[PDB]
Amino acid sequence: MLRKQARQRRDYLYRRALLLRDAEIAEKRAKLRAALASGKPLDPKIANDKELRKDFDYDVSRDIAKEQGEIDIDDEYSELSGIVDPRVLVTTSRDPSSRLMAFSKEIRLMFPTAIRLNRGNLILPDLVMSAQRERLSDIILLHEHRGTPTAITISHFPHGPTLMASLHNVVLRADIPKSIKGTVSESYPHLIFEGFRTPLGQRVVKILKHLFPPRDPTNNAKSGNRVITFVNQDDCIEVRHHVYVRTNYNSVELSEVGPRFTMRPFSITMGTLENKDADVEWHLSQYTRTGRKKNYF
Amino acid sequence: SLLPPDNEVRRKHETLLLDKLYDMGILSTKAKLSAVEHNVTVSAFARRRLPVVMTRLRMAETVQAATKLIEQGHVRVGVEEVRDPAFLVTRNMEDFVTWTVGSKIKQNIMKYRDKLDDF
Amino acid sequence: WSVQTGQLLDRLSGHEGPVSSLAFAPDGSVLVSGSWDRTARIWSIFSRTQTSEPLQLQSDVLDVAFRPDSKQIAISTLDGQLTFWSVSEAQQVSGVDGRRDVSGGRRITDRRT
Amino acid sequence: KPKPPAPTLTVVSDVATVAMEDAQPATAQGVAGGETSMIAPQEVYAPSKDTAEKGEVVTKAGIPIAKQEMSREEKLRRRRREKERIRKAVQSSGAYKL
RNA sequence: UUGGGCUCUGUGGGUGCUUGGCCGCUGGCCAGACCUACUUCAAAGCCACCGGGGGUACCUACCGGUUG
RNA sequence: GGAGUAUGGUCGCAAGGCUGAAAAAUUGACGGAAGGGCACCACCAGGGGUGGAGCCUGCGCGCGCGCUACACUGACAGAGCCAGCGAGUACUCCCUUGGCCGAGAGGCCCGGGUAAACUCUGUCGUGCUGAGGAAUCCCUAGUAAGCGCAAGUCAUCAGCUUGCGUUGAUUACGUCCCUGCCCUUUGUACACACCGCCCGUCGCUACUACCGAUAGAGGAAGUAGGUCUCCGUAGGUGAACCUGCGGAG
Repeated sequence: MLRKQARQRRDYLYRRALLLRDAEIAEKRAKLRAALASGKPLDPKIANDKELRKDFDYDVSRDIAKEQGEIDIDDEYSELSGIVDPRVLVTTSRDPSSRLMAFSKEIRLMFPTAIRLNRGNLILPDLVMSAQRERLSDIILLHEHRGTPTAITISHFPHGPTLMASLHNVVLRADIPKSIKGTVSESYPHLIFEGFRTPLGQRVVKILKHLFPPRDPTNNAKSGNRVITFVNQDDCIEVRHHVYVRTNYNSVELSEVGPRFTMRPFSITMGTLENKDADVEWHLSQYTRTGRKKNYF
Repeated sequence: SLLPPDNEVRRKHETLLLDKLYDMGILSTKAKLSAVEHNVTVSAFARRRLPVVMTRLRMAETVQAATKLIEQGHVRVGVEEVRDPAFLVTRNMEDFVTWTVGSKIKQNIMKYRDKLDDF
Repeated sequence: WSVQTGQLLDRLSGHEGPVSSLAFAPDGSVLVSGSWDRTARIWSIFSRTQTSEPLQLQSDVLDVAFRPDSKQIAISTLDGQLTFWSVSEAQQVSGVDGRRDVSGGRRITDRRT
Repeated sequence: KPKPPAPTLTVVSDVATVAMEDAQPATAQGVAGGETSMIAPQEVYAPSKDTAEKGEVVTKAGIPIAKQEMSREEKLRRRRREKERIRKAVQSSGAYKL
């Protein structure tokens, strides 16, 4: 098995580099079709490209479906999207404290088909191989500083990304007494993304969005009383998760229930959790000159 | 290619051929009819015969050792044995190739890495 | 899958590789799968809290079968051995070889004895 | 990977098993076998709204009951259950001052 | 046990249930032998495996014509 | 000169205040009772923190999250025995009395302030030499606790954080009775099989009729059976032959 996952990993990378070359070519290909459509002149080189014309007549239509939005692009994710209710586990670092294990409990309760594990004295690549041995679709290590959370690692198997991200401004459930708070409403919530506009933005949106069970596509707007909201300004992914009650069609009444994160994500390593041979897809670049000022996301 | 580009059944046949070949082991992509047009290759079928795939997967060194080895039969494929050195190997099976129940090739490996355990 | 609903009950998992053999216990409760994970997996299913259990093997699995007296379960492994395990006390009551006991060969196109 | 799972029908007849069978002189089946018609009573008839008569309606039990004999109470109750199924799926100064 | 070993080669058997060697065989031969006769009437069709896209000046074939 | 691709200049429109902050709907609104599934935010069995004293980051003198002290779980002495992370010409506990050699800036010299564990053997015998309530929160197989040794991964973390190895248990592993949460009472594939039209208040839509002001918008309520052959004929295209009619086998 481990063979066939590793062989699929390297295969996926090989198709990616091929996609780079053929994408640079297809940049020249796409210029033809609309030029045929509008009759406007083109650059006579691209005109007098022979292999372009032959391969064109063979392979227009996949670009047509790309324009249509029909097809599902290659990535880590889009193999089985709205099929497997994505199992998600959580486990902290080596020796958790009380508040930490309660907050990991809560975030198990925030993502709705999440199971929790306790880690004990157990080895990191064997945790990875064991989750791979149960065919998961997530893993989330959450670390602590002194009875407060630090860093979430939204990693997504079989070989996708690890978003390692520091959390800031977190306060838990278990400070507010059990009379005032209630036991959590575990339903398959909705998901709302506010402000993501760069292709890296939508990449992070994808790896968040596949942490959620596929909402049943019949009456998505009306049913469901539970929503989760990610929103970003100054690269800062901030989440608030609210159970609403809807007193009217002109007024809806919220109830803050899930915790308050504002995570800043500092790496998307295109390689799974431990794999220190990492393909660094992006990072928070401090320390450079205008990387403090300018904005990704 | 002859079919008009707006045809739904044409796109379905496109994805059909490309998915079946990408899971076959000939091709490399899953996106280009052009790649079908002048990439599909009798050398690609040759590259998917079971001698050369155990060479690339680094069982033997070159295709002489591989082919002689298979003639005297040392390579199981999942569960069966192998006699007939053109067992085509799909991308799904190129992991479950391995050596047979107990052969001296297995014991060459294990005698070298000093995990030789006669049991 | 479940024969009345017909929709997918559940993926089970715990297998390093494909599941080569499948057998059910005639009581209706216990499953066994056998696979090239080098595992024999007893699947405790129809209580509420499902579990697995490994019988680790020195070898790989080719077939599994049962006793109607459902305490006993046997495994055929490709090195030749057959093994009877007590199913509750998931432990080897016996094992035996079968290599020479089925060694009948010289198929054509072979340069072996 | 095998194929795309395509939708496909197969039109049955009402013949017996031993009529569907292949060619033998005498079936393995006995005499209690050899008469069932490949289709259940549900198949040979389903009580339903589209096959109902005019003045009456059928229930989920399969009982045709008349709107005429039905009272307002179970009328409203039946309508409530069906709605729940759907849910789960220049003037004058005289006019002005007077 | 009054020399023995490895290694290679050669022969025969058997590695499948025991009915002749040959011929122009209801018969003959194994040393063989005989050698060239006799004659009423061609044939019913079909099938027939070349790697793909592409060109057809000339050749082949098919179809449809044309002079004689 | 043609074609794009930009960069900012120029002009037109958007750029005229019945105004003065605080629905739709045949599908709609809220419930309840029966039936299942689930859960260490539930029961049952157990464990273990924090909460007592102190240190102290963080959060708003208070607070928890860690760390440390607390006596048989003793000490001291000998003896005996096993690991995983580990390698950037690279890592240092200060700051000072003297003296050396330095016309001066210093360098010397001397002082002052490759585990833990375990097992075995003996020598002593409880001794200001006391293991954290109410509360709450967590946890079911390499799970809990105890122990160390390392690395310091741009982000956070040395008042620590993170790895990794070592010794490894009790107690459940049933159940929906408490609290719950989810979802069934629609739709979603057919067999042998079983079941057998939940309920509420209203709303909305159609219709009926009313009421009264001055055609009218409202208020309120209710209903939704003569073939074959032969013969005799008449006509046809004549020998024949066909058709129509009438008799026989």
